[PDB]
Amino acid sequence: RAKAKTRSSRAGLQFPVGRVHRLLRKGNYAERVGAGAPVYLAAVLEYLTAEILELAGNAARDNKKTRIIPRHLQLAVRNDEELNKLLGRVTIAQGGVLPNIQSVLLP
Amino acid sequence: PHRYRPGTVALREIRRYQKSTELLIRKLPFQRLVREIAQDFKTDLRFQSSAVMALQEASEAYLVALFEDTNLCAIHAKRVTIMPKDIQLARRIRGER
Amino acid sequence: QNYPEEADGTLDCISMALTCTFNRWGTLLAVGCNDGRIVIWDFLTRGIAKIISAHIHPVCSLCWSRDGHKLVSASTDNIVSQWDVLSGDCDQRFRFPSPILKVQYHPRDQNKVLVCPMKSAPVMLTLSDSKHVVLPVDDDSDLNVVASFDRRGEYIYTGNAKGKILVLKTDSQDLVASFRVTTGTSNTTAIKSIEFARKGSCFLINTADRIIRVYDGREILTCGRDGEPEPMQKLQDLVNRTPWKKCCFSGDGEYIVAGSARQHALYIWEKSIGNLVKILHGTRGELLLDVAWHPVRPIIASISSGVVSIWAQNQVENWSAFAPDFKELDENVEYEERESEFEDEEVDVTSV
Amino acid sequence: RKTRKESYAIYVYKVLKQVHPDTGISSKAMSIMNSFVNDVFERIAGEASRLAHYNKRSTITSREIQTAVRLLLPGELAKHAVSEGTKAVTCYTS
Amino acid sequence: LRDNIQGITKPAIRRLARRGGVKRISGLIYEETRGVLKVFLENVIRDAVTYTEHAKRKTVTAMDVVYALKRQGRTLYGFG
Amino acid sequence: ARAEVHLRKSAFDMFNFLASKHRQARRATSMDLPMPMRFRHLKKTSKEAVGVYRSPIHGRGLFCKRNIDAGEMVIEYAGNVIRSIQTDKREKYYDSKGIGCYMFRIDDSEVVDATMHGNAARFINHSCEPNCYSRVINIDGQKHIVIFAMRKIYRGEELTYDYKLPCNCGAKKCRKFLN
Ligand SMILES: Nc1ncnc2c1ncn2[C@@H]1O[C@H](CSCC[C@H](N)C(=O)O)[C@@H](O)[C@H]1O
Ligand SMILES: [Zn+2]
Repeated sequence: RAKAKTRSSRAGLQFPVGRVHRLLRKGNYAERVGAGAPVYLAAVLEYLTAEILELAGNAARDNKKTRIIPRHLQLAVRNDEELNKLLGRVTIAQGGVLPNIQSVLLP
Repeated sequence: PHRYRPGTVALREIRRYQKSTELLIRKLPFQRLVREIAQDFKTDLRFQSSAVMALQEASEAYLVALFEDTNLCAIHAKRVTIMPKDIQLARRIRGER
Repeated sequence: QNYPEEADGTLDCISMALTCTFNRWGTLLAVGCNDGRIVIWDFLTRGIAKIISAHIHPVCSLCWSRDGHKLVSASTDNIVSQWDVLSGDCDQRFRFPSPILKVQYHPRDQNKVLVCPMKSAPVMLTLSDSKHVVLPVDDDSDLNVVASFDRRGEYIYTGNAKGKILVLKTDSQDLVASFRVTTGTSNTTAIKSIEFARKGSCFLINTADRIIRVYDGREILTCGRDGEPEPMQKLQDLVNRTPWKKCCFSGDGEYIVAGSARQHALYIWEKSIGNLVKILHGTRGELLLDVAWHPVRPIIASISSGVVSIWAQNQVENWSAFAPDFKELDENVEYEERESEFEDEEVDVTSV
Repeated sequence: RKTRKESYAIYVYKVLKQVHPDTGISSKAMSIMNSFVNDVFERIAGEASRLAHYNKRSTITSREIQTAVRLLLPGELAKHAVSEGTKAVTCYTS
Repeated sequence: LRDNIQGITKPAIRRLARRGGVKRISGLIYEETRGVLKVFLENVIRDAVTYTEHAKRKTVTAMDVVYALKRQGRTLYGFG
Repeated sequence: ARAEVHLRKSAFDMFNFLASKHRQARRATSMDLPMPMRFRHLKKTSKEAVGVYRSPIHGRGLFCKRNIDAGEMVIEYAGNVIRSIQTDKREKYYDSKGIGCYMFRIDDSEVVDATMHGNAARFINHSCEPNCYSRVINIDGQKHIVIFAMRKIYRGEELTYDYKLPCNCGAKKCRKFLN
């Protein structure tokens, strides 16, 4: 009967907590799902999303652009060391490669 | 007086060690190595015996497969002697470094 | 600056440290050891100042006096001695029941010491002679009571193993204010330790349901006897659930540190907002013993397996202390300097 | 009238307008970000389920999620993800 | 402790190389192999100790080693 | 020792940086990326790339601590963005003060001052067979001065370039007149 406050606002997040809790309940992982588990997991997913969009926006600024296309995601992931170890066996579509010519091939 | 031409004892040791199934590392030095490089993760751990035996099995199998691929790299370079850049080529094509 | 961040060395000089405390100005550190030795360091010079052999059995309690010239301890041998920092001689010694928890001077007078025995009642003593006043306990059933003076020295807060806090007047034993802590729904919880700030009226209660409650020292005086106050701030950990071991306040009473009894970490909160601000990890498999805080400067002294660590801000330097006429910039700065391009004060020098 | 499709477009757009206030995003990059969020969710959820099965429990708590993050992310990235999750749970309780 | 990477001696690397099928070996293979083995063992020991800490124990059992190796992508039959 | 009053009591120097010790791809500045992708990572790398020590050649010099590769960025020369007539007042002023000239011009309009304000790109000596050079690049409308490299440079080797009077360079292709 009070005013409804969503669980994302109560924790200070941007990703939803109710949707993550539903997808854990309806996903055949365990029988019972605790209270703090979707809050922890939505915090982790928001951190990784912000960490990749920072570098992608920086590359998009350096190419004299406004929007972000898959080339900037490719450069952002492949230049960082730990994002490259996380996304190691992953193909990003319309991404291309990094410039790399071996030393013994140029005169 | 009697000496074998160099290569003969190498070939028959290849046959002798590919025929048997045993552990090829001494196990008290390996146990000390495991406890030492586990000491930097949690102080005063307490291993079982089958845990150290499982680690020794896995490590021996890894090194034998790495030496087979290293030997193929060295034969590809038209040599016989194995050099460490062959190890580097094998571990970089495989996807480890 | 503010609350510390970096690990910054250690003091691996004398083994088997057990407890620690600072004086009012934070220039000394007294630490009892495993064989009756009290080693005092310095933070002005970062060196050992004085080592005094106390006893043969270990020391589990220490307290500085107000002037800083007298120590007091409570070893396993039921020995409470008013020591000296100059001579280093035991003066007073008389036996108690065999476990003793805590000793504490009066915060204005070096005559009154408040000894808390384990299986007894609080006993307020004098040092001009051998008087002792056994303070009253309400329940008289469990005999597990912790107590301490407040900041100024006007009252003594007492707590039992049933969650009933009492307020006794410091000299006439006036049971004037009391409350029972609202723990969950119906069950009551124990009281582990009571600590007080250095500036203001706030204090903290370390209960046994692993929740730390931050009260206000004036709401109790407002509510009077058998009132029901509620805490200003409730601080806990719910991931690891973290049963706590030791807590104290910051320099001006702004931040709270709380060491853990399971994992060797240190958690720091704000008092005003109330959010977690930093966790300070360390050696993974040790065990925590004591937590200190330097009263005017951000230094924490954590004892764990005889090793005292000091988290001290990681001073990194620059130029322009050598060449004051130069400004080491980072990127280009454009300007022109000027819009026109070309007494008898006698001050005491020996005033302290 | 069509059947609804749940996604993560609006939330990624919120995070982007926090971190770069004058930057947009195209359609294909939003599809790549949606696939990335689903992938990382399924890895961490599967590992936490397997831990709860190994220790003979019936409950996924936040401690299993913490151990799965610690097993699955490399180094300093795990060191910061643990901090973000603990801070959000602490702000949620009070 | 500073030794025990020296305890992996230099007839032992020779015997592993001959089970691998190698006829003639250089003299830098020894230090290169010691580095390879130390990196592999660190990556396995770290995950085994993580499983042990989550189970709230103090001993590393054989199943924690098996689960660590199974995460690496290297299954091991005979110890479960 | 308290009595032998001797000479060598004054040197008239701004920096007492001459010390007793004087202990003289993957990275983004070495990749083939466009220019603002390299310029952003430049200032984070240059703190650990090089340093200043006691040069045997002339006073002080720039000495690396890590293997600079071929054709990459090393450091930016950045100070006061002054105009090319305050340079004349400062040349006469530090002619009266005895302090040398630190004046790179970006183009034929404005000059960068490195006397009162700047970074560690002052302490780079002159030579005749160098291993570094310079360009002027464009990062968001503004212009900058980047010291590149010419070949792979080993840990300890001094960095020099052509500035464009007898010099202590001593190289075989010397000119002995630096104007
Ligand atoms: N290789 C060289 N030999 C002789 N003089 C040099 C030189 N390189 C630079 N100089 C002179 O030194 C000035 C550069 S500043 C020299 C380094 C630093 N100021 C120091 O001595 O501690 C310039 O005016 C130039 O005339
Ligand atoms: Zn010259």
